[PDB]
Amino acid sequence: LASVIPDVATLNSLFNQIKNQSCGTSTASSPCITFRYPVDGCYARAHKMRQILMNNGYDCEKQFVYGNLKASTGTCCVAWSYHVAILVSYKNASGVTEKRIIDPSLFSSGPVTDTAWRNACVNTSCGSASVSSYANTAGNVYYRSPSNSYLYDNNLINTNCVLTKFSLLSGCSPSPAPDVSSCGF
Repeated sequence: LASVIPDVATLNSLFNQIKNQSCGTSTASSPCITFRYPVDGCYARAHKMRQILMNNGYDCEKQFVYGNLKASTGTCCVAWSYHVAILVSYKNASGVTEKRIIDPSLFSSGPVTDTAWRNACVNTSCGSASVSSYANTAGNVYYRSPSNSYLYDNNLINTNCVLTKFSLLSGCSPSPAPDVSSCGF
């Protein structure tokens, strides 16, 4: 694998694939990632995106940020007290290991600096927003807790389930996400 990218060229690719998973595509897995239903599902997909990364041959990381995370879709706004994305490492134009975000939950056009990412999360476009704190973790780490606890869903029982739940779900509603207790890694 590769925990670092040689050039953005590859980075854009990693995303190009993860994007191919976008719900609605004919090349998207199942359950695909519900991107058309931005509400809570942030980590779920993440775990997925990772699987897509492995395909290309690159290991990404996770990043959980806390605080007021607002956003605007033009049709509805969203607010999360904590977001989660995938911390990707790609060589800059100088050959330096930088960080990037491959979360289309904010930037579907392309990746963005872990910083700009958080911003998109704290998008005041809706109103108040700010990042209380942030941290990174292993890519495999399905979900992270504020207690310094990491999870791992190799069967994506909590992920694929989370999606399957919001399979028909679309838009910022229902928000927040419903009950997914039926799941269980």
